[PDB]
Amino acid sequence: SMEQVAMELRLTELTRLLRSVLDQLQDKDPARIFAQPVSLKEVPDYLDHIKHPMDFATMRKRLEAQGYKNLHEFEEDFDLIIDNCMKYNARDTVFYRAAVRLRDQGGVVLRQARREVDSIG
Repeated sequence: SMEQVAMELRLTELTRLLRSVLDQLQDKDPARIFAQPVSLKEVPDYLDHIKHPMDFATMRKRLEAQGYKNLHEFEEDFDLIIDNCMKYNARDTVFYRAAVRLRDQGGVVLRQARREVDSIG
């Protein structure tokens, strides 16, 4: 149908906007601490601690499959990156501190994304 096409164009455009959001959030991680999944070879107990692992490469795979229906779903995944790190790692670690800085800097980007998503519809 024409409607299904219109819906598909909306999703494509959301995916375009979320791709730009993802690039901007990932720039706030210049150390690449959150770029890839925590390695289960190197942290073999990780899944005993963290039940829903997340990272920027995994978000990118979902994004490019158009697997984010709305900004809320995308934000859920970004929040998992941060919250998983802040539980697994102690406060006095470069990893925890990186997550705090990513959260703080990401807030600004996500604030405007929400306005853009609502605005453009």
